[PDB]
Amino acid sequence: EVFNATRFASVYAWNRKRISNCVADYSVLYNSASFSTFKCYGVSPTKLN
Amino acid sequence: ALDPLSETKCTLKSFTVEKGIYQTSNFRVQPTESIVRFPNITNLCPFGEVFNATRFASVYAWNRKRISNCVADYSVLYNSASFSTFKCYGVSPTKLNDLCFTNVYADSFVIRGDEVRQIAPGQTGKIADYNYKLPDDFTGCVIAWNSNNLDSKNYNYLYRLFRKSNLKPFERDISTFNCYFPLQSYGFQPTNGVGYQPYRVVVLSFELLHAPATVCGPKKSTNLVKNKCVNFNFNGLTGTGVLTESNKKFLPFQQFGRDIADTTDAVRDPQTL
Amino acid sequence: QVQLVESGGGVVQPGRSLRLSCAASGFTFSSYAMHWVRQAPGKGLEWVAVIPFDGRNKYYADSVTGRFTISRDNSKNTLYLQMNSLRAEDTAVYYCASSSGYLFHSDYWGQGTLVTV
Amino acid sequence: QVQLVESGGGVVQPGRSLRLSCAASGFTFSSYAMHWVRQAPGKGLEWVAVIPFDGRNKYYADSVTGRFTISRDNSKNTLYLQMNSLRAEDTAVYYCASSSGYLFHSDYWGQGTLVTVS
Amino acid sequence: DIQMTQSPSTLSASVGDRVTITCRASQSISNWLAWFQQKPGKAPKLLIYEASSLESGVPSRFSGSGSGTEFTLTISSLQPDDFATYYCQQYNSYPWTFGQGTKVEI
Amino acid sequence: AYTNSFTRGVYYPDKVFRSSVLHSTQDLFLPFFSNVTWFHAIHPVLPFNDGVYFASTEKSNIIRGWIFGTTLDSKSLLIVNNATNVVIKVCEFQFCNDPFLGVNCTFEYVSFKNLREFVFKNIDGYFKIYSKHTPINLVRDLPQGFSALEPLVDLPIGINITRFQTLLAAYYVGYLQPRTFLLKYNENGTITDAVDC
Amino acid sequence: FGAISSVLNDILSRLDPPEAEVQIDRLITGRLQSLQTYVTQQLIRAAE
Amino acid sequence: FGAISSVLNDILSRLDPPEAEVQIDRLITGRLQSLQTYVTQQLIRAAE
Ligand SMILES: *[C@@H]1O[C@H](CO[C@@H]2O[C@@H](C)[C@@H](O)[C@@H](O)[C@@H]2O)[C@@H](O[C@@H]2O[C@H](CO)[C@@H](O[C@@H]3O[C@H](CO)[C@@H](O)[C@H](O)[C@@H]3O)[C@H](O)[C@H]2NC(C)=O)[C@H](O)[C@H]1NC(C)=O
Ligand SMILES: *[C@@H]1O[C@H](CO)[C@@H](O[C@@H]2O[C@H](CO)[C@@H](O)[C@H](O)[C@H]2NC(C)=O)[C@H](O)[C@H]1NC(C)=O
Ligand SMILES: *[C@@H]1O[C@H](CO)[C@@H](O[C@@H]2O[C@H](CO)[C@@H](O)[C@H](O)[C@H]2NC(C)=O)[C@H](O)[C@H]1NC(C)=O
Ligand SMILES: *[C@@H]1O[C@H](CO)[C@@H](O)[C@H](O)[C@H]1NC(C)=O
Ligand SMILES: *[C@@H]1O[C@H](CO)[C@@H](O)[C@H](O)[C@H]1NC(C)=O
Ligand SMILES: *[C@@H]1O[C@H](CO)[C@@H](O)[C@H](O)[C@H]1NC(C)=O
Ligand SMILES: *[C@@H]1O[C@H](CO)[C@@H](O)[C@H](O)[C@H]1NC(C)=O
Repeated sequence: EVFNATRFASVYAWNRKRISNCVADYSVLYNSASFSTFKCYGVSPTKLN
Repeated sequence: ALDPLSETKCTLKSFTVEKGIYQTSNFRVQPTESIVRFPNITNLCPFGEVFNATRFASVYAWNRKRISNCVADYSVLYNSASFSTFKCYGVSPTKLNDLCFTNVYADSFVIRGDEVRQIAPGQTGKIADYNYKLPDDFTGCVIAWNSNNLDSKNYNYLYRLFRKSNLKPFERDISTFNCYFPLQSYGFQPTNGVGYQPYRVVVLSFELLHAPATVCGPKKSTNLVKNKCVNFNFNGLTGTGVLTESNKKFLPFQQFGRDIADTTDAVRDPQTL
Repeated sequence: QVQLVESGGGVVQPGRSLRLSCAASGFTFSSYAMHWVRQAPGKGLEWVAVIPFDGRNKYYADSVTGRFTISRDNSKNTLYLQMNSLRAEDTAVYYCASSSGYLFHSDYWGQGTLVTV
Repeated sequence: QVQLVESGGGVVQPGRSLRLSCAASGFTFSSYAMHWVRQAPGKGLEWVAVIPFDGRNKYYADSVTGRFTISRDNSKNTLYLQMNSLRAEDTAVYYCASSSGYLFHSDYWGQGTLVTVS
Repeated sequence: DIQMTQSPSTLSASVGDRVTITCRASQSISNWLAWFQQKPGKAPKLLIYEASSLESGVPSRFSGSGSGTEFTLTISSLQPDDFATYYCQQYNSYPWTFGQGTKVEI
Repeated sequence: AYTNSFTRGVYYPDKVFRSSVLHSTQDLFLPFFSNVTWFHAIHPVLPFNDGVYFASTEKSNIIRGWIFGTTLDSKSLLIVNNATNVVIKVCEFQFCNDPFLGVNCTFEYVSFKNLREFVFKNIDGYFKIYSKHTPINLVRDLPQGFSALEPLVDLPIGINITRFQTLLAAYYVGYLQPRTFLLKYNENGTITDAVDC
Repeated sequence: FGAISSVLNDILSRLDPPEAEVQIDRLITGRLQSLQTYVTQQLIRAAE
Repeated sequence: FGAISSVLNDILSRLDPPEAEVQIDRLITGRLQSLQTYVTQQLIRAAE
């Protein structure tokens, strides 16, 4: 409901959705090859899971 | 610096000084000549046979060509504007022509534009973790440039997929749910975006000087001077000292000795064994 | 359909120059690599030159290096080959060729024009 | 001007497959997102599928997910839809449509072709 | 460069016959070879690409085989319009080189 | 059968000369006084877990070869010395279920009375081989004594190795373990003593 | 000491080594400096 | 000390000043920290 959402907010009024009570599999996002950049800062994208 | 007395005044920060013996500076003999030593290898280096390859290897079975017994001119590579990037990790790209290396490997392959960032130490991804993984302490230069009119048409470039768990560095696994051959082809077409264009990548993996080197840069050798302070440069092992004949028995594979302080203690003249 | 038309052939004195022109129709010339190829009268044909669609690269056969230049303008959908310092052995019928992919395909060969030096 | 021509329509036995084609003329087909829409006899139109111009994305209606495949080739300026496991309820007139901007524009609708599954 | 040798140079046969043309590569073109036919007054006219793949409009009697350095052009049954010269062509590495040719005679 | 690898397996850690200095280093070594598997050859595919010490005692040079790989038959390395000229090929050869010698690849090289020692470790795609030859007069097992193995070849095959088989006089197999040693270089730059930490 | 966390295991669970070694180096730098201070204090006090 | 090499001349041969200065700094703060420890050790030992 976030990434492939048909519509994103304009940046000056950037939207945000809260995430809680779920099983977050960050691999499906990370290994998805559609991404031109994937930069993590406080963590590394292979330690997320 | 006018005289020893004037040195004492500067150290003591006074125009008059008490009697005594005062340490002021450090006397150093200066080197008189400059000596450059390199081997006969003046045979040219076939970088054209790499970077001008008509056919490049697919990424899963990347073509690893060895380079040795040549004189590598990296200025041709570095200066050429045909390269979209030139990213070195262990050395500065302008210093290449000064060093000399034990061996050189030119690992060449074609990858999709979006993944050019994945050919880098300590990276992961579909290409970086299933096709071609670089070690974290990688030493070398990564080179890439657009090939959108040399490769695109095309579906002859393959890259692996779902079933695996390993990529350990520089491993080339060419092995070939219900079933799926672990390889799918890039859809390189001339009409796609930059992130979808094919990129010809060449990675020069350098092995640092630990042995009698064999690939030196385009340097001019000189004669050798003994028993005198010279600035010496043997195969890129630079330093200042007095070169004397030794009574040490090097083993045939040992290029140079060391002291307990990791400073060079003895060297083997690359031209006179 | 797909046709390549060569023009500019004729007779040239030795050491002089000639320019060939090549019209393309029936395909996306702006994204196809181009080739020139010549055949001597009743001799084996010789590859001459190639240029990709954006022309950043330009390759030649050895015998014409430094004397021949290939050029293109996707705006006019035309291919050109400028010859300088022509010699007698350069007398041949010159063809345009290209590929939907990577190889000369017979659909993509011109009728040819004769150059006599 | 801008004309879109559907082709390949006919009669289908249940469970088998068919390929449709839509031809484009009069606009930059290679730069427009393209769509399929069907409308069963005397019933409402149903949005089916859309392909962006580069084909990096393909979105499909729930009733046809896993069975329909849309494709395009900008070189030929044509739109292709693949139907597999066709069922009787898939009988409809199928339209290829697009937008000069983002919304289906009236100049950008074809005449349609009839697909009958029986 | 890459050198390619055709054999035989000239070869005479009648209509319907089995003929084979052998192409010799100085090194691996692994399967990237092309076969062309030329009659006089005609351009080089394609037959096969990567040495086993049939072009559109090319009769099935035309076929090829081989990989690496040794390659083969095949005529199952001669037709009267097949009397011409045949060139194997490599394209593994530039410059693209051509064989000496094989002209089939009556 | 089993034997005591008393002190052997120590090899020059790098390619830098030193002298008269006690150098501490860590790598994949054959631990001292370890179990090593003994095979004899009168009247066998083994694991390669992390790097395999090898040694053999000969009278007529019947031991000639090694096969390194995972399946070791037409899917690999080959090392053969046919009586005057060493041959190293890494082609995926056709091998019998019990390979023997009569009386897709990357690399290709060309060239009891004697003891021949080796070390084979494959790290980061680099297949590293060390060796040392010495005369012996003994018929039982590995002579107790110390000498150091030295590099001769470096093979960046990238070929993955898990099992190996000896081709054809006893030969012996240990296994390497990442232990730190203290090496004693003599006055001449030769390893003469070692301590397993 | 400038690190993102003072729990050594938290860094190791969170960062890849190519990035962790920067962070870990900061913690070692200080903790090593801290020992140096403490032992120096002991020596002087031991002399007293 | 975290530097790419412990041979000072090696870095200067390999790296241009913009980057080598970072690596050189790493060695400097280390070795200087080493003299600091050694000089301090001497002083206490001197008093003893
Ligand atoms: C890869 O190939 C390209 C194309 O050149 C061709 O290949 C070479 C190996 C030689 O065989 C050439 O004769 C051949 O045409 C090389 O790119 C450019 O090559 C030229 C040499 O022709 C280099 O010299 C330049 O020549 C022009 C001619 O006027 C001068 O104006 C320039 O000042 C310069 O001297 C040129 O540096 C080089 N690179 C460019 C143009 O960016 C290429 O060198 C070769 N190898 C590699 C590693 O790329
Ligand atoms: C080298 O080969 C071995 C097989 O002999 C590989 O180990 C297997 O790797 C697969 C990968 O999915 C696992 O499913 C198996 O369980 C592994 N086998 C065992 C016994 O653990 C090993 O990964 C290979 N290494 C490289 C670098 O290719
Ligand atoms: C090296 O590996 C390649 C992997 O592709 C082998 O090529 C395959 O060969 C078999 C027949 O031996 C064919 O059925 C396959 O179609 C080939 N692969 C492809 C992608 O076409 C090749 O044979 C191997 N080399 C050997 C065994 O010497
Ligand atoms: C290299 O050539 C020089 C002469 O230029 C010669 O003196 C020297 O012996 C040669 N090095 C060898 C043969 O290793
Ligand atoms: C090796 O271990 C086995 C038991 O697994 C034991 O029988 C044997 O004595 C050991 N080898 C030696 C040389 O002691
Ligand atoms: C060993 O084998 C190689 C090729 O297998 C051959 O060239 C060589 O002559 C052989 N040596 C002897 C002594 O026969
Ligand atoms: C070094 O070699 C010489 C022979 O050249 C020998 O006399 C000497 O004993 C050797 N040094 C040692 C420590 O054995």
